[PDB]
Amino acid sequence: QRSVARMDGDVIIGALFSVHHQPPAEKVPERKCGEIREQYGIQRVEAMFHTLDKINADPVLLPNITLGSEIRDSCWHSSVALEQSIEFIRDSLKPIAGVIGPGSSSVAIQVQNLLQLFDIPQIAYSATSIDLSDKTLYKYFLRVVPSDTLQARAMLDIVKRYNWTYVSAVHTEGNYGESGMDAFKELAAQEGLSIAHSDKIYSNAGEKSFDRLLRKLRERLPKARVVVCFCEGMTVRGLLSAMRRLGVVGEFSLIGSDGWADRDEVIEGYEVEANGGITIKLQSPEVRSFDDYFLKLRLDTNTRNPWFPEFWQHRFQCRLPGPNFKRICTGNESLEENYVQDSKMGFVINAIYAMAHGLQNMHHALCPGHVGLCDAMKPIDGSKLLDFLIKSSFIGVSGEEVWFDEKGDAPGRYDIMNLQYTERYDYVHVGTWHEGVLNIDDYKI
Amino acid sequence: QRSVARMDGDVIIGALFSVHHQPPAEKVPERKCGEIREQYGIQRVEAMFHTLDKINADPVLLPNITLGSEIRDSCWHSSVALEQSIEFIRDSLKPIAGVIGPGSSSVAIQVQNLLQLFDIPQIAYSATSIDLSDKTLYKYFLRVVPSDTLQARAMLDIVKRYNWTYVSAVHTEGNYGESGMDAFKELAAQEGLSIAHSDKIYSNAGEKSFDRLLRKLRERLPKARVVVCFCEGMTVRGLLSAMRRLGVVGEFSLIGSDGWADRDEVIEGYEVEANGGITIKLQSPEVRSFDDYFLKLRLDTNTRNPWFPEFWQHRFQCRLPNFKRICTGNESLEENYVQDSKMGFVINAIYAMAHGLQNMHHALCPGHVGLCDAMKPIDGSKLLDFLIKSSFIGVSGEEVWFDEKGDAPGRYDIMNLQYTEANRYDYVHVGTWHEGVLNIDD
Ligand SMILES: N[C@](CC1c2ccccc2Oc2ccccc21)(C(=O)O)[C@H]1C[C@@H]1C(=O)O
Ligand SMILES: N[C@](CC1c2ccccc2Oc2ccccc21)(C(=O)O)[C@H]1C[C@@H]1C(=O)O
Ligand SMILES: *[C@@H]1O[C@H](CO)[C@@H](O)[C@H](O)[C@H]1NC(C)=O
Ligand SMILES: *[C@@H]1O[C@H](CO)[C@@H](O)[C@H](O)[C@H]1NC(C)=O
Ligand SMILES: [Mg+2]
Ligand SMILES: [Mg+2]
Repeated sequence: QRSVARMDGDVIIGALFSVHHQPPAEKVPERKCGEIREQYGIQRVEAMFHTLDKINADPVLLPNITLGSEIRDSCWHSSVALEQSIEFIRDSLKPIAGVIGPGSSSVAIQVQNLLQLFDIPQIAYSATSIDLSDKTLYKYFLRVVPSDTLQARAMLDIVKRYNWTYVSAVHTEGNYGESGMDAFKELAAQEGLSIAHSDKIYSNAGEKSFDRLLRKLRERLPKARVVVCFCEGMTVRGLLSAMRRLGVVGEFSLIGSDGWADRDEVIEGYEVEANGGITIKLQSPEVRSFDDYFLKLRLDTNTRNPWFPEFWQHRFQCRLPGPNFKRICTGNESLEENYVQDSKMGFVINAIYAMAHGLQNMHHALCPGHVGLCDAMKPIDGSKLLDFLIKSSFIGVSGEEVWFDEKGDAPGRYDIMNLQYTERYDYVHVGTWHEGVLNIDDYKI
Repeated sequence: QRSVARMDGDVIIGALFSVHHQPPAEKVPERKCGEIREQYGIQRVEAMFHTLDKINADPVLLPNITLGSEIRDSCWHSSVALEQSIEFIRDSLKPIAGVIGPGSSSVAIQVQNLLQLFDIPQIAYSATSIDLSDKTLYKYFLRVVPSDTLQARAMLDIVKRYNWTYVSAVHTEGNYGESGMDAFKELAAQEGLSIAHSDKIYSNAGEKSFDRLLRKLRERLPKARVVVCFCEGMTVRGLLSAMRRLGVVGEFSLIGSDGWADRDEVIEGYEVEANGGITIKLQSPEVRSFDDYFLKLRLDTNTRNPWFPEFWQHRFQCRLPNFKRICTGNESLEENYVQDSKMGFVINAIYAMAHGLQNMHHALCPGHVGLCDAMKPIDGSKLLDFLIKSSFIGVSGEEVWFDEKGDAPGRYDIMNLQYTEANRYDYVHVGTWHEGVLNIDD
């Protein structure tokens, strides 16, 4: 009985977005979700509607075959995503040709385990886990976002650029830190790099554990000034805090993964200790054409997004008479107010274009000379569509070239930043790692 | 379509058994399974039929409610088990009231993630993962086999019985080793035991890693003679082989989890360095009544088991397309016969289901003969509650019950590797750990 955002067309593309937060602890068994989300939820629902409209109006891509949608809420939760994925396949047990999403790797894995049983290709836009490259387990999965293994690669390229042969290695416990570090250490051993102090830090580690980590790192100075951190941001923060307690500054060169990236909250109150840090993050340029569409949406005319009323009330802290807020909505409020575009918007859009390019390629091969769908695509053969998707390529929404390797994995493009004192402290852009190629301003770093 | 072993009844019990081995590597995408299995497969299918027959004949348990079955093949594989679990619920898209199995914890987790969405209770007979006690994730899961956390408890009770105050600790990387050792350490930190050297290793790690392990261990001597190993067998083997390469013997007292248990392949070739080792394993008392039924099965009579002809041909190497001889239907099941070591648990899991149903009936249909409107259909969330509160005497005389997390009591054998009063190295039975009570003989 959960809401579904729909658009009819010749071929239906499924999607799972986090329209709401996960069930609160108490709401878990009933699968009742948390509050509505804009950036991970409403913005993505809307980007999908608008992208399908653009593809449909495009005479060059799928000229005679229209795309529709069936967009479901994952609530950033494995149980709900699975419940909703069953809804995709329920009638078969218009079928969906493939699925965009869900957002997180643990949830994407749950969904893939179901989808693959029905030969439904799945294209992720933000799931970066290294496990998902395993095609013996996840045959039907592919993605337009780089695997975290390319972080390990980039960080090692940075180390090698400056001719270091020893480094220390710290990671956070859990899939993200451990598999990222495992990838780094595997490459390091192949390429002549030696590990000094190695440590795995728990999510709940106290000040004493951090104190000790700092002691172990300082023991290897000065031979191992470089500390490679495949770390969640609060692991980095715990190290900075230990530095403060000991009263030491600037002994190390910290190289951090995107758990740290350019997050102010990691270094707030500890800028002096963090200064000099090198970090990476996914490149994600804003998509202007999304803003042009989204910022113009109106409560009264947006009928196709069934969650838009719930959103409008939350967004403008108001109520629609006929539940928590005093103000009565006018419908004339401005979405520009405090507006921030989903940082992953470009990947969401490219994943949808990817689905469209796979279908076009399928049509060229299976229905040559036939206007629109032919019998060979009635219904669409998911196993064949997977093959076509993997071999598809195109220029994505920000000018980058989108394509997939044999494992369904994407190329990687990261920004390299260096925390610096300015005249405030800023994460200064010092270069990029672009599809295997590191480029850094050595002078600025 | 994959075969299904069925039996009609008023209430249908699902089951997933490893009737076949998992798909060979090249078969994985088509979900075509490996070869037929006896102990993990065919025996379990049969025990389920016969147990249901026995319950249905019983005048006291479920008087005028017949239990049926829909037994499916998991092929010891997440993907196949999930495909088959989807088949169970296809009805809702006679419904299944609950599910027995599958065998492995990682496969059981995958099945539970699907079953819980349809409020179908699931009872495991061999999935021992500590993870499965998390009722926020696995609300509809319960089991008649002890969580591996009770191995850690039993191991600590052994350590304390001998007044040891310091131990070293080794575990295999991954869920089994890490979760077992986390439990042990958590208990040790509550009860005055100190950990000297602590280490983790993969089974596939090289000799250089085991060299470093043993080197690191020997440094914490002479005060840390005892090594607690929550280890898969090949981790123990990696340590025994590092011991030979250094030429050391009898310097440690090894206390091993059921990864080691009484396995010959762990110690073969290293009997002398493994000697004196202490291990535990789940008790598995043989079920006489299963032997009496199973050993009398005939190819021509057994029509309800669709896998029986495939099993017969493989068991007696004949045809009815790989072997030359034609099966008579007369060959004896008693040759090289071994009963599934988990047979007691399989049966108890089935009885647990029946008792849950009975208790639901007593409460919801009080005084009624057979199913009343309140149990048409069976409300899975209610049945879960009734299962959790059920208790009964199991097939071997043990008391079966569940705590609030669906977890079972634990009974382990304790064994000691010894040089016998002959000239052979044997795993000798030295005691038991019975539901919190440690009993050892000198
Ligand atoms: N890329 C994410 C997150 C990525 C990650 C990958 C694998 C396992 C854990 C894990 O958690 C962290 C933690 C810190 C930094 C990056 C990750 C994904 O879940 O795939 C991202 C969609 C999730 C989101 O936006 O929250
Ligand atoms: N109890 C098992 C095995 C148990 C285990 C539990 C959790 C994770 C891994 C894991 O692997 C090991 C390794 C060594 C010793 C015991 C275990 C289960 O999978 O639950 C059961 C399937 C095994 C069977 O029936 O053969
Ligand atoms: C590292 O060594 C290389 C090769 O000798 C040299 O070209 C370069 O100057 C060094 N790199 C940096 C960043 O100093
Ligand atoms: C919204 O704006 C329109 C156009 O300016 C105006 O006529 C109308 O009164 C406004 N509605 C509300 C509820 O303020
Ligand atoms: Mg078009
Ligand atoms: Mg009866």
